[PDB]
Amino acid sequence: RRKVCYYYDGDVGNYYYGQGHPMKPHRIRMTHNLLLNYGLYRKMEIYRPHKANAEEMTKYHSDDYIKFLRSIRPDNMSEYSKQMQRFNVGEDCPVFDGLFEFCQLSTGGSVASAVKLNKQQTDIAVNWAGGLHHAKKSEASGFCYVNDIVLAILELLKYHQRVLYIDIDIHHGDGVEEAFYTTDRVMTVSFHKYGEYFPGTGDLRDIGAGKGKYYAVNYPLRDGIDDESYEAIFKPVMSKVMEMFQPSAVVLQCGSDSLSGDRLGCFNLTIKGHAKCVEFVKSFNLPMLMLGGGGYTIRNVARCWTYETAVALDTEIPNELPYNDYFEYFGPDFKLHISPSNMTNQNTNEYLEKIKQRLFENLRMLPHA
Amino acid sequence: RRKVCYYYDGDVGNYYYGQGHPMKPHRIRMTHNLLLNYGLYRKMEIYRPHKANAEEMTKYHSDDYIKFLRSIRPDNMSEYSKQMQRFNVGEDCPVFDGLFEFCQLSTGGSVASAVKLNKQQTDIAVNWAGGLHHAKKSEASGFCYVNDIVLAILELLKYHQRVLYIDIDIHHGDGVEEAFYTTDRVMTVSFHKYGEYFPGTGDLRDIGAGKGKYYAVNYPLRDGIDDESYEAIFKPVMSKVMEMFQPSAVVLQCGSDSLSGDRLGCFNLTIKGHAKCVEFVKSFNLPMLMLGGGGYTIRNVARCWTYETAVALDTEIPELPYNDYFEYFGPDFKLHISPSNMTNQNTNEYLEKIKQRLFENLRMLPHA
Amino acid sequence: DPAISMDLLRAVLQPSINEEIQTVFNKYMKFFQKAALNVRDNVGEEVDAEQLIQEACRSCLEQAKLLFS
Amino acid sequence: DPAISMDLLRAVLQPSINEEIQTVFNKYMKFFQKAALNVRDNVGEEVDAEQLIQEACRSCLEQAKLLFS
Amino acid sequence: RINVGSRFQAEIPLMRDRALAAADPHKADLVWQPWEDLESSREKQRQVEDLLTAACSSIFPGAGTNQELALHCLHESRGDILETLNKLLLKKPLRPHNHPLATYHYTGWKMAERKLFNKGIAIYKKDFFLVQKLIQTKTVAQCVEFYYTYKKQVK
Amino acid sequence: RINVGSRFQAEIPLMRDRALAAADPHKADLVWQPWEDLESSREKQRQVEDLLTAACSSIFPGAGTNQELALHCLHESRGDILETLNKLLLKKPLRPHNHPLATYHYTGWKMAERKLFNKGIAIYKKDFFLVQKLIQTKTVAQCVEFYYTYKKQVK
Ligand SMILES: O=P(O)(O)O[C@H]1[C@H](OP(=O)(O)O)[C@@H](OP(=O)(O)O)[C@H](OP(=O)(O)O)[C@@H](OP(=O)(O)O)[C@H]1OP(=O)(O)O
Ligand SMILES: O=P(O)(O)O[C@H]1[C@H](OP(=O)(O)O)[C@@H](OP(=O)(O)O)[C@H](OP(=O)(O)O)[C@@H](OP(=O)(O)O)[C@H]1OP(=O)(O)O
Ligand SMILES: [K+]
Ligand SMILES: [K+]
Ligand SMILES: [K+]
Ligand SMILES: [K+]
Ligand SMILES: [Zn+2]
Ligand SMILES: [Zn+2]
Repeated sequence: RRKVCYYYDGDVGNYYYGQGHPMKPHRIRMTHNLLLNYGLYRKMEIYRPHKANAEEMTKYHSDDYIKFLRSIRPDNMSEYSKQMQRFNVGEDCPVFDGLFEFCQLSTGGSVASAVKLNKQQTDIAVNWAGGLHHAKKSEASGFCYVNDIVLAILELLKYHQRVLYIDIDIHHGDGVEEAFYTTDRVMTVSFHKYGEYFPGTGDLRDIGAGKGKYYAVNYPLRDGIDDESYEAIFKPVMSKVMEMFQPSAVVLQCGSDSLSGDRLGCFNLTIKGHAKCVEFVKSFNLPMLMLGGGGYTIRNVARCWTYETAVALDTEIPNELPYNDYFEYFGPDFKLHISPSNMTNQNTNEYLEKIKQRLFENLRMLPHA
Repeated sequence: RRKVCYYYDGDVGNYYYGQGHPMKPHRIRMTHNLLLNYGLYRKMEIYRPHKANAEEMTKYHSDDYIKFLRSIRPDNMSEYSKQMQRFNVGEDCPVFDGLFEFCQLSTGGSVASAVKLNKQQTDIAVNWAGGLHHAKKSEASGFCYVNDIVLAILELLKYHQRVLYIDIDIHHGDGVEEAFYTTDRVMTVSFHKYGEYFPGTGDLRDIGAGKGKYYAVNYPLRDGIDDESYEAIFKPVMSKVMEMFQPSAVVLQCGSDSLSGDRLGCFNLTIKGHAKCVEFVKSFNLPMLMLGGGGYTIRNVARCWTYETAVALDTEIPELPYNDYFEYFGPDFKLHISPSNMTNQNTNEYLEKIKQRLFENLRMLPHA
Repeated sequence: DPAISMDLLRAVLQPSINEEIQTVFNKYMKFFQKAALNVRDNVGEEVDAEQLIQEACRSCLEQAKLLFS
Repeated sequence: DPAISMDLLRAVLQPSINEEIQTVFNKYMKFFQKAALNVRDNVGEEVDAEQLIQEACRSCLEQAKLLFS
Repeated sequence: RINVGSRFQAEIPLMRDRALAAADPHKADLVWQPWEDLESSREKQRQVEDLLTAACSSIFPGAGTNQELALHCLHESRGDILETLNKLLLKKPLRPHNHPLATYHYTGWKMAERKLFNKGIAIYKKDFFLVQKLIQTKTVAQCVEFYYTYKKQVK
Repeated sequence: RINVGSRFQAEIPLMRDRALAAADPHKADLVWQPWEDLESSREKQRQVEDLLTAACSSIFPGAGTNQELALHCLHESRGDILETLNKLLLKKPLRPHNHPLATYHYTGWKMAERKLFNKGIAIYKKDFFLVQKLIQTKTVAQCVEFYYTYKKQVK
């Protein structure tokens, strides 16, 4: 059967950003205990990621932006007031001790998982630590600092024929779109909230340029999407894509902020719905690369990723929880699977057929016979 | 401590003499089981005796008397009627199959025990199979056929300075007396019933001849002797004897027919009384040789010999374990027993008679 | 509980010790085999021979408890 | 009661097997000795180190009976 | 929106690169391996579960350590159970293993320093810099670890 | 009374005869030896008693054999217990031991020959010669052995 690889380090859980900030990377720690407590450790490889050096960082960002990260300290926060506003560092990207060292691990994690796929002896890998895509060349943005997803992809591009990227995250993956906007071998799909939402882009016309037309797709949506509503739009396109795009490598960003009970999100998803997606992708039997990303309800996040981790093994794991340290945090139900909120779907059936009726034959413009 | 040797064979228990005869050598078999069941096997050597040949038999008896034993059979009993009466073979010595083979073992037993004492590396030996003394050169007598006791002694005489013989048996040891009647190095003591009793001898004047005066002693008695009555006559003489005779080897014929409940005997003895004797003899620490002999109440016989066997080890033995012959041991099923109600018929003056007479008679002998 | 933690250690070491125990009885099983046959031969066929062997083996371990009483 | 013969067959053999059993547990006693102290380190001193060792060693024998049940 | 200068940095992709001397002898360090030749036969799977909760019992702590200390050690043998107890019984497994370094990586106390917590946090309540300043031995990383563990001690 | 001719036969006694090449390499055959270095310490004495009654139980008979068959065999080893069970488990201990001969010495049947007993003894009652005559395979020695053993069968 299919061999699987998983990555984790322990020092991530101690980092802290600042007062009232929603992102808190302690979430990754709780997930790691669940994989072991459920006995899934028998069926996967664990790896320790080492620190990422400035070498691979310079491959996308400037070497002077990096030297600023070494010279900053929270006690000397005042001297660099002009530069701090210049690079968007502030309320959405506060400064704290060990800020760089936090990103060294998330960068090292996905870049490491890149290679064992380049080794071309296995299909599946996972890293819930990464999934940071909002970063740019000379500025942080949207709580992210480094666009490590691209840095991991560059190792894949050297070896792999065509790489399909996906972004289920309720936030739009604008950063990744910027780097593959005029190249055909990379397709960039992204399902996201649109209309008064960060980063405020992702319209239908965001299509490409030069030869890049019909190679960087979007499919925006509004709040209240149901698990069953998701079904009528994900499956039909993908089946149309595989003979069309002819992929050789998938990169599935499992942005779990799209689940119910979110501080930020306003979707109507559960664990079964988002996990229903991956069973269809696994059906195609191709090299995958799962990643995490956003997520600010720490309680339901680990419930989702632990399930998706088992599904890559096509193994069942029953409903319920064993003795562990973080047991009480798992709601008053103490059950893995959950229920949604009471929100209905606000998207009309005609609103579904819009891009569907329009875009499927638009793709038929491409060459194939 | 003192090492001990014991002898036994198993084929003796199958022999049978004839109708209504009192001697039945199955008695030896029951004794053998008791030594093992009591755990005494840990403390002694067992030996198998082999068949005794005519060689050592010819050393005392005639070689033609022996050839008659080979030619006799119960089916051809009639042809030898003249010879049978001539050698006293008859009502008191019936004929039966395996008659010679029975004596081969009893002869082989004591003659074998003779040697390990001649080896001069141990003191004590036992053979309850022997103890036949009434036999003569050319005739059986008193239920016995071979005087194996003498045949065993001849090996001892070659090696041992002086041999003291004793005969507690209610029958008198006339056969042994006949062979040591004019020699000083062998003393022959014998306590026995006297007055209308087989063999009808054993008076006071039976003393010796030539130099043999005061070297073949007797001390006859009458019925009803008690265990305590025995005490006043056995101990005092022996203490007087040891410095006088200077023995080097004892031969204690433990004739157990002297016990109560006997078909023949009329004594008033128990197991403790006859066993009280040997503790005094063991006190002297000298080479011993215990033998059996008479006995026709098979029930009490094994109770006596098993006790005396333990006393040579100066060991205590307490009642009976599980065994095959358990039910034969009376309704009490207890080792020790009680006597009959008979009193002593011997007067205190009757005790002092030989005592007042004989102790200074012995002082005639040379010592200073 | 203190005694429970020892019992969780017990489950770890049971198969290793149980293997050596099975090696021990195999040396002495030969005495048990003929013993069960002859008893059934003398008493009668009705007695199940193999059950008797199992009964004695469990009894042998009961007395070994005295080492650590 | 044919099993009486078997109980006496056992008494002949029990003192011999108890030599080999003592040899076995001596191998694993190194696991128990320092471990029991560490239990008495995290908990108070009131518990006797020797008693728990005697408790589990008897407990191990009971489970081995399944092979010969 | 679409900044041409911040697009990419000359990725130079080939998409075949057959045997380009693949990287990661160091970026990823294997610390756990399956074994299913003897173990996973629905006969010995439970044998490891009884071991697992055995660690979460009356045995030594290193810093507060229920089971995670033991799982990294089983990979050391790759097929055994009892060999771990040899080194687990040892005085420390933390000290004699310095090259692997995982012994310190798992989880990442005095009454005096604990006294300064209720004196430290219960006054200023949102400082997070005087917290490490007045408790000098501990870092803000360590000082945060007790906050998540303290949540059970109320109930 | 005192027959001079039947007194003695030239005993020729010396009473010293120091080392006259002592006899009995054959008249007496040792079949049992103490052992008190390890056995008799009030610790292993009972060990032999449990063996003893073990023979008197559900084990093979040779001719009807409770315990005596086993004691002569322990002397064969002189210090052991288990070595006897090796040869006791053997098909016969009677046959393969022919030089020692003790196997036949311990104790010394068909329904047909048993039928002739009640037909033999119950008529003539005091013959003891027709007893062996009409039961030809058995001797008068063997025919007497059943008489003592039969006494229990009434009660
Ligand atoms: O008061 P509750 O209803 O139990 O909710 C609180 C609260 O969340 P909300 O403010 O969204 O209600 C906390 O937020 P702050 O009070 O810190 O602003 C949050 O803390 P974080 O936002 O820092 O996660 C905490 O979560 P936790 O318990 O994980 O610290 C969470 O409590 P619950 O998790 O029990 O809902
Ligand atoms: O009838 P019991 O009370 O059982 O006693 C008899 C009886 O002995 P008593 O006559 O002294 O009572 C026999 O004697 P007789 O009938 O032959 O005169 C005797 O036979 P022996 O005298 O020939 O020995 C026989 O003994 P055994 O059974 O050994 O033949 C013995 O029976 P117990 O031995 O059972 O007492
Ligand atoms: K998206
Ligand atoms: K593109
Ligand atoms: K006499
Ligand atoms: K004389
Ligand atoms: Zn997101
Ligand atoms: Zn007599």
